[PDB]
Amino acid sequence: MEAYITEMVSRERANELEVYVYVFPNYEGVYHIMRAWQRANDLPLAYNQHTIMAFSPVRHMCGYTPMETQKRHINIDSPFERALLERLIKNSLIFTAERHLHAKRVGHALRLNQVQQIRQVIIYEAIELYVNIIENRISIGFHLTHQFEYVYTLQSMIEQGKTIRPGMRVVHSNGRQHYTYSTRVIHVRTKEQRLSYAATLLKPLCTFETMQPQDVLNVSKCIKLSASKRMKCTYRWIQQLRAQYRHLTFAPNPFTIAQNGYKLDQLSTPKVHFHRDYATVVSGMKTGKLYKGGNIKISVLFDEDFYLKHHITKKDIYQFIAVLQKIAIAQGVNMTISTSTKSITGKFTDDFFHHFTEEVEALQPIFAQTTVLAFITSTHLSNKKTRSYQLLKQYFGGKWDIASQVITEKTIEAFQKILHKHGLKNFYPNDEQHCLRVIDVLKNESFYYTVMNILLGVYVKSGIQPWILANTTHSDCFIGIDVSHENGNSAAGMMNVIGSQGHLIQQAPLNGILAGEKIDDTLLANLLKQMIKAYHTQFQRFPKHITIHRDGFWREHTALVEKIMSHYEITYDIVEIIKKPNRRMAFFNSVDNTFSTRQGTVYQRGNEAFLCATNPQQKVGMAQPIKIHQVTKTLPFSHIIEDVYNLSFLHIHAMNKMRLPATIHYADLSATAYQRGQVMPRSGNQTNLPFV
DNA sequence: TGAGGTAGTAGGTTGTA
DNA sequence: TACTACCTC
DNA sequence: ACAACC
Ligand SMILES: [Mn+2]
Ligand SMILES: [Mn+2]
Ligand SMILES: [Mn+2]
Repeated sequence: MEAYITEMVSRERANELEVYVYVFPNYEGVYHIMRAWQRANDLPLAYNQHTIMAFSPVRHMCGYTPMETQKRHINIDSPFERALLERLIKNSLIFTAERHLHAKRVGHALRLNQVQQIRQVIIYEAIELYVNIIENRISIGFHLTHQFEYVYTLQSMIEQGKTIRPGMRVVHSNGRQHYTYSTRVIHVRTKEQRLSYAATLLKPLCTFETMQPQDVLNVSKCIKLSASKRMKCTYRWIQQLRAQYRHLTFAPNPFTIAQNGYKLDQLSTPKVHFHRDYATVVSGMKTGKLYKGGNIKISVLFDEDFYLKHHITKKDIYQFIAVLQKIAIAQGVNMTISTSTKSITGKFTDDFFHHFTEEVEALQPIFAQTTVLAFITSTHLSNKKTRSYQLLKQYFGGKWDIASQVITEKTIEAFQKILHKHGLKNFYPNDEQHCLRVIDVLKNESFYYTVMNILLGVYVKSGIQPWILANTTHSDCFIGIDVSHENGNSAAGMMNVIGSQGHLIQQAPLNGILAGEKIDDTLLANLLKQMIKAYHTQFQRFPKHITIHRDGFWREHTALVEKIMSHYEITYDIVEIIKKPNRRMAFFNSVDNTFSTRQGTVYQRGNEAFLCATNPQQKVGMAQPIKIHQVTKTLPFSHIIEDVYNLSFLHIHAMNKMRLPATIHYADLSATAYQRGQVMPRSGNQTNLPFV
């Protein structure tokens, strides 16, 4: 089974290419000159600032006189010339595709051909091409995708009855770029600026939000392809394009990693520690005790809409809570229902949810020092007049710092449907020999994952660590850093993982609200110092090595990190982790002519790597790789990749496996929760994951 | 909002000898 | 970044 | 204005 990558490398070196350079006397530069020359000459071109490069001499110059004309090679030491050559190569490839393959440069990709006609919806195939220069080598990477469009214009709505709403979403496509806003006049508006059209070019926007039902079910099946179909469709078109290109030459089979310079490494799943060593997380959860148990006080918030709008009684809620309790304690966690929620009977009605802002602040002393189990209906959580979820989370997190887990009516409806199927409606509150039977019949259903995710959320919101890593890692400390953007505001998500096995997963007790996307020196210094102090408190000794995991590209001051770290004589490393690298990985089996994917596979070339961390099903899609980049030199790169892979098995908030490591996956949530004002700092030395 | 996966859509900011 | 849809456990 | 992440 060969290992394939969605890239190729040329035989010609970067400096072995003969090009023409034109130099003319603001980054717009000579864009108009480019446009004039290419409309008059029918040639692939490119510019950069004030310099134009082409593969062939330009004859019709439209009365333009450059300063210097040269026919030379590229200078590798100049990034400017490398960028210009990459642009020229990309333009040449697009030119060849457009002429010889009937491809349209629509949006950011190349529209190729329509594959499905799903009841007045067209799905096209599109491809994205990327050209890079990696140490005198020219690499071309590509990525297949899809596009949506309706076959009917607003003129069709003008005729054949029915009208158009004033706030309707319409897109006008000129071929290269599209704007989103009887031959009647139209008044579309992309912004405060007003615009008008002929109502015969504008078409409705095709998005999953605006699609009618019984169409999303079919358009989704055509974009979620198997690995084999996706890779074969990519490679067939790439070979067809290569059959026409002449500027570069490639091997007959350039899609293997051997022809690209990558190395193959296979990683193995770790072991987790509940009370002994377990092969998998789910087995330990099913038949094991937690790593660090304790006591939880739980309070119940119940709304009357479960009874007025549905056939759900408070006794059903308390029997569900009793079942949840019986599932616990068997794992070593003791939960007790607080009795303080007894003088507010019937307080949560529709008027309460309509006047939440004014009726709140009388509920602090009854829900204090507990974890709230919220049983609000979906409509009240989602309705724009009420917005129960936003207000609940905002108040309870950013005002009183009380954890809360929300359960809607669909979960209880499914639980009662399971009970109906098994025909078991005995009293599950204060009556044993029935909760045990309910638990036994639950283990054979898929609702076990739901109830266990609910319990794990409650646990990590209360301060219980369910499991750790059985084996040690190559680094002591870990830090995850992320920044979120909403409405011109920014917030930073920062996490602490203390210990080699992840003995303590926690967030930094720092204020994440920042002005302008700039993590200042004071914040970074405070984060590093608090990480060191927390590790020293936990282990009575200073750490040896600290790893920094960054989401996206590292833009912070790298000199401050070394200045802080050399003071304490502690080594460090900085790693950039890129989700969505726009590449794909697969194994080709020539016996069956099929592509497959194996979790834990590493492609490494230099200080950059690709990692496979998921095993999605055939109808879910294809695994997305992760790009890992090392900025420092302290540790071997293989150890860093191993740490990144092993740290993603610490998804202590859910049974289902996540793709990214714990640091970044939780820093993202922390930043998002700080953006919406749903969390406030808390000082302590226990597990704290209020966002979950 | 039980949780996670993957795959479409539209905008926003960084940095560029 | 943000949103939406589906499937899986 | 192109490019890469958001
Ligand atoms: Mn980010
Ligand atoms: Mn994020
Ligand atoms: Mn949650």
